[PDB]
Amino acid sequence: VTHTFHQLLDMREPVFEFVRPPPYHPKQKRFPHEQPLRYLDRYRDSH
Amino acid sequence: TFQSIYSLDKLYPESKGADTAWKVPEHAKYIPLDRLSISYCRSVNSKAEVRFHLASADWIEEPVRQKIALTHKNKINKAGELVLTSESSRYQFRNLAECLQKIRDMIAEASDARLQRLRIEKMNRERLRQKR
Amino acid sequence: IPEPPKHKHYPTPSGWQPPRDPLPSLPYFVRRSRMHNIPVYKEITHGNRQMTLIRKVEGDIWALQKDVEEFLSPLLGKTPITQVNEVTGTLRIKGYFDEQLKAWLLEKGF
Amino acid sequence: KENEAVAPEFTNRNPRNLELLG
Amino acid sequence: GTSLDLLRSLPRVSLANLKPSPNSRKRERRPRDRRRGRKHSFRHQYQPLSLRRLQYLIDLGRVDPTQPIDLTQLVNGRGVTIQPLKRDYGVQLVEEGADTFQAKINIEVQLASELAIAAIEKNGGVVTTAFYDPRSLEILCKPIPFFLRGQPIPKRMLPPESLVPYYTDAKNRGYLADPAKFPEARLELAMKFGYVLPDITKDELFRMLSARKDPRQIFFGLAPGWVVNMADKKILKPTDENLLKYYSS
Repeated sequence: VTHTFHQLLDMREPVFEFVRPPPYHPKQKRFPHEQPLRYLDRYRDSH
Repeated sequence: TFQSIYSLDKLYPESKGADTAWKVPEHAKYIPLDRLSISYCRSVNSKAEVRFHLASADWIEEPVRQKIALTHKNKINKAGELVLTSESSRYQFRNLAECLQKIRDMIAEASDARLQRLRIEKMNRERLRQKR
Repeated sequence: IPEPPKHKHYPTPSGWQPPRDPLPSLPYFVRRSRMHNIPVYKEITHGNRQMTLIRKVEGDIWALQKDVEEFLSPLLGKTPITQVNEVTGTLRIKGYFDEQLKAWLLEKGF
Repeated sequence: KENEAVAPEFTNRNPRNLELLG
Repeated sequence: GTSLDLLRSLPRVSLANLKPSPNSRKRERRPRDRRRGRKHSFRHQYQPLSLRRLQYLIDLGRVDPTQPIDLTQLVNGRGVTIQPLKRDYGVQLVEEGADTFQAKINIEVQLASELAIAAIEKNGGVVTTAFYDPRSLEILCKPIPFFLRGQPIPKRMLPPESLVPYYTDAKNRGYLADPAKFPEARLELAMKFGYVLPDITKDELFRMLSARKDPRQIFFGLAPGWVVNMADKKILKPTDENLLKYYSS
């Protein structure tokens, strides 16, 4: 197939794979009003 | 400079030197930072990506490199570099610190029926390929 | 309060930037606060009506209102609801739009 | 080159493509 | 300004012309006619200063970058509002603003965040924590009044046993911490972030940045037990040996 695509078809070999969705990111609040560390601790990675 | 019974020299007789607090210890242990490449994407949490070429990297011993590649192949780019990112904190240094710590863990931790079936299906195809 | 010190590169790492030079030649001039900040304040009344107020407006307030109405109509999606207090030289706008206006004010060169 | 023109994602319509791939 | 053109044309105003602003005064009801006819203290009240709040002060030059950060200078710069009647006992920082505050400078705060300490040290700043008695701190914020009273500079107090572990802790960077551990501690903090530790000694102003007053000493400039010639704008030092014994006591 590489020979066919390059020699006579004269093109780069097409390569495909399942496209994954964009990463999901939580949207933290700029000012955590009345937000403690224990509650934020669970939400944040550190815990 | 005024001194009293509570001065640092008197309080800690062993550390009576002027630079006892201002000294720097010698060099110890440890990922080489220079080798690593760090890119920061500001998604607020500053997304940080640390990527290095696993195979080419010589600081990692070769047996560890192979084990890391097999264990975390999913994290290796087509170029062969090991890519890990952190976007879980509002602090850029925390993302860098988290990325560095994961690299350290990988170094320390690192330090068939499928093939038969592929033969069977290939063998089946050859037998299936019988119209002559 | 001392005047802000000159910085080699603007905007400042925090984000502060002095008024743009040259100043715009528009009929209305908006002066900065004594702290050298944009005179825009977010205000809420009755606990449900979000508002933003511009106070230090100099010149033709009507010209500023026309430009403000034009700028906010696309972003808001319709003509903004506002009341003009010409006696005090202040303009009141329903909703919170300080961020867009503050950026827009920088574009004007104020 | 005209041949090089290729879509970003492939369009496989074989019903057994997923089944054969697993 | 066409409004000014109106002013010049208008004649001189008089006292009688004065009129109350519209809606300034509401109506009042009086019975003249039928209308109204017929019918925790022990816990320190720590006051934080945000890193973002810290950055703008440096940006605006409100606090001199050359001078090390001092709580009194913040009071002089009106950075924070402290009420003795509120009996505020502590000073700390806000975790917000880590990535918007890129600066290095020497600073002393009663309380400092462990993460924040490394970040400013990563920039190159020097951070330590000192204990000021709530009564002494109130005096510290307002030096002139006690001079008017005539009180002399007293020795700085020490924390209660409840808070002694915090100040004595090396990681907390308290003045009660062991200096011998600081070189080792500073390296450890650098490794935690991984940044290359910049030696304070390398800094040209190292002595100015690293200078620290005695635990008994309230003021780096003024030793404890000193007196000030406020009238003569000078400093008076006691020359009595018994006073030294009093200070020793």
